Amino acid sequence: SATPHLDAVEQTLRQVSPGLEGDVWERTSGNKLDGSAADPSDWLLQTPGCWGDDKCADRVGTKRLLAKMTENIGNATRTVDISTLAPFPNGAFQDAIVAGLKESAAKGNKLKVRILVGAAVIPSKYRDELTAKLGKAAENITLNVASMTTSKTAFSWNHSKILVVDGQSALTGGINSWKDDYLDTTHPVSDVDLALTGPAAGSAGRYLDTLWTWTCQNKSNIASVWFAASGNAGCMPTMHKDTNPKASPATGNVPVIAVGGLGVGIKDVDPKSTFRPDLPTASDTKCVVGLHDNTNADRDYDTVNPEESALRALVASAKGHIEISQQDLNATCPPLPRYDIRLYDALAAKMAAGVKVRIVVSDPANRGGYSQIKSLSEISDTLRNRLANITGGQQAAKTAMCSNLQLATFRSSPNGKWADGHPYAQHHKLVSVDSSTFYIGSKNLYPSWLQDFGYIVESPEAAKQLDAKLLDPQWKYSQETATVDYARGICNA
Ligand code: WO5
Repeated sequence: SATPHLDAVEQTLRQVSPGLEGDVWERTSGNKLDGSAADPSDWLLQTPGCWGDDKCADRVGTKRLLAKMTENIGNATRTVDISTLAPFPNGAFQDAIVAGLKESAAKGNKLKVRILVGAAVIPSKYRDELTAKLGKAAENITLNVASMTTSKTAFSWNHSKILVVDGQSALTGGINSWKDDYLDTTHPVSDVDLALTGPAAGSAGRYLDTLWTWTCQNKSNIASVWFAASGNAGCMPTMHKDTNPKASPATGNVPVIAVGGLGVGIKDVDPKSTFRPDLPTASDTKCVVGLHDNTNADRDYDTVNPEESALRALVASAKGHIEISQQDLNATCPPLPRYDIRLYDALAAKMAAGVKVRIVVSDPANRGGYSQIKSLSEISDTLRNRLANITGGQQAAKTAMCSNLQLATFRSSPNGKWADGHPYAQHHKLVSVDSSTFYIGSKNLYPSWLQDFGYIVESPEAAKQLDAKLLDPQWKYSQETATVDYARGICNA
C-alpha cells in the first residue's frame, strides 16, 4: 500500500463504529489540499503566521486565513455550512463571511446557509445582524442559525469548527471565529486550519447533516436548542444531502479519512458495533470516585466517538517519529478525567520501541483558558508511569523516555513571551507521523466529550510542507523550553 497509515486507521474505525461509516467518519480518495499556485503550502491555514517576530507585525497566516474564507464563500453556488463554538463569528471573521455571501449573491446565486454553534436571544440577534449587513444580498439567502447543548451533565455541545461550501470545499481545524483572541491583539493565539476540496468536503457535509438532524429534532426544547431562520424558512436537517451531490467531484489525488464524534446526548451507542475493547487499567486519571469516565471506561461512548480511537490509531501507525501540537494533553479534573490512558499507553509503546515522540503544549503561564496544567511534569510523569508497565520499572521507564521524547512549551520567536508581555497561547489540534500522515481538526487529545471533527491526510508531500511551514519553525523557537529533548541529551523530569 501507498497508504499504510490510513489503512490501519480505517481498519480500526470499521471495528469501532461500522454504523457511522459515511456520516461520522469516512475514507475518500481524489481530494486536493487547496493551496495557491504561488505558495502551494498555503492550504495550511495557520494563524498568525508571524514566525520570528515577538511583535507579530506581518501576519501572513491571518491574512491568508481570512482571504480564503472569503474566496471559498464567494465561490458558493448552492450551500454554505458553518459550525463553530460560541460566540458566533465576529470582527473580521464575520466580515469575511458577509463579503463572501455578497460576492456569491452578485454572481446570481441563491444560497442555503446553516450556522451552528455549541454553547453552555443570541441566535435571533446574530441572524438579524447578518441580515442587516447583507442588505439586498439577503433576498438571495435562506438562513438557519442555532445554538445547541446535547448534554448539560457531560458538558456536551458542538466544538467542531467547519466551513463547507457546496459540499465541495472545506476549511476545518482548531480556529474559533473570535476576534479578541485571534485578531485584534498583540498576543494572538497560534492555531491552524486546513483547506481542501473534493469528496472529503462531502464527508463534512454529511457530518453537519448529522448534527442538524438532531438539532432540528430538538428545536422546540429551549434547554437544548435556540433556533432562528430567515423569513418563513424551516429548519434544514439535511441541507447537504438534499442540495449537493452524494458523488462529490474529484479534485486531486489525496486520500483522506474524515472523522468526528457525537459527544454525549445525541446517540448513546452504534447498534451495529461489536467492538470489544481491552480497557486499560489502574491509572490515576480519575481525580474524584464519583465521576463517570467516558474517555477511559465507556465502551458505548467510543462507538459514537470514533475520533478518539482514530487519533490513538494514528499514533500506533508511526514507524519513525510522531509530532503532537496541542493546547494540552491533560484536562482539568473534575469534571473530566485528567488524561486518556489508551493514548498515553500508545505513546509509551512507541517510545519503548524507539519511535521518537515530540509534544509541544501551551505555556502553563496562560492559566495563569489556554492551559490546563501547572507544569510539563504532569505530562512526563504520566508517560514515565505508563512506560514503567512495559519496560519493567521506573528506571528503565525514565531511560526510554529520555532517549525518545521531546517535551516543551510553545514559542514563536526567540522571546519567552510576546513583546507585549503576555505568554504565547497555542490551540492547535495537530498530530503528524512519519512526515507522511497528519490530523488537523477540532478534536483535542485531552479528555473532552464534545461533538468534534477533523481530517487525517496521508500525503508525504503535504506533510513535508507542514514540516517546513509549521512544525520546523515551532521546534526552532520552542526547543528552548524543553524539559526533555533526546536530540540534545536533556533529561530534566
Ligand atoms: O474551542 W476549544 O477546547 O479547542 O473549547 O478552546
